[PDB]
Amino acid sequence: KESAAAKFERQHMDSGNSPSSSSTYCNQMMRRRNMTQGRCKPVNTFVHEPLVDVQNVCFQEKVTCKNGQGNCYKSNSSMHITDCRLTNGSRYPNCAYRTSQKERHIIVACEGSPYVPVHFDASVE
Amino acid sequence: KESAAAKFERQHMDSGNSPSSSSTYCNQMMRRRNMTQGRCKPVNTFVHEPLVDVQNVCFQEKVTCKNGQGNCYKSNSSMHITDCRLTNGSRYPNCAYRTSQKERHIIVACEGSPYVPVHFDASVE
Repeated sequence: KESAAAKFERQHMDSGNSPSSSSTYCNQMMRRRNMTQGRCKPVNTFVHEPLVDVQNVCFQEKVTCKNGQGNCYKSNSSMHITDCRLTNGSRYPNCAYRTSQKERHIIVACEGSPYVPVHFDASVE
Repeated sequence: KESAAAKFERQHMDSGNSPSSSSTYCNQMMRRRNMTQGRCKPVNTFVHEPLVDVQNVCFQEKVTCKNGQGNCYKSNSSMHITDCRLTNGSRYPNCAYRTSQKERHIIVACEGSPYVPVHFDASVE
């Protein structure tokens, strides 16, 4: 006989585990996008939104870049993103990464003609 | 020779894929947690926070339940959760699910002594 509380834990609790925690998404993508050729890139963010929506950010709210230099813009809305963080140290070659999918407003630096994104400055919060 | 615009796309863009969309998390957990016996439970949500944090919700904001009846409470903070939803066409016994990780405030119905969660009412979108 399963208690009401017990059923809740079976059906809804999975503390400490998540689709991100066991995902090899960052391992595969950091390698696929050539960020593991010379050295294991320390940190990186992937944006899961249509390209035109990210490009449109260049014409949204103008904010100061993190280091104060350049022209940065913040997205009108939160976007789907994934943070990739090299884990356990070194070992370049083996580039091991912690995958963290989330939703955050992003800030990118834009430049050129057309005025497009050239640098991912940061995710907000 | 790679333009900065192209480098931004290579390093930060991944419009059609993500840790969640390529995750078998729900396919495995829905089965492992007994929600694919007899029929494929259509929708389910897993919470990845420590049990005590979810249990503590029973002492947070008292709200009217959204989908059921009883005594519901909404978490003061957002929590890491995962929505599992049957893909269209999935057919018993092999239940196929779309995995979707995110952060949302949750609403649970509580009862008993100790006063603990017995139902997952909804996530606040």
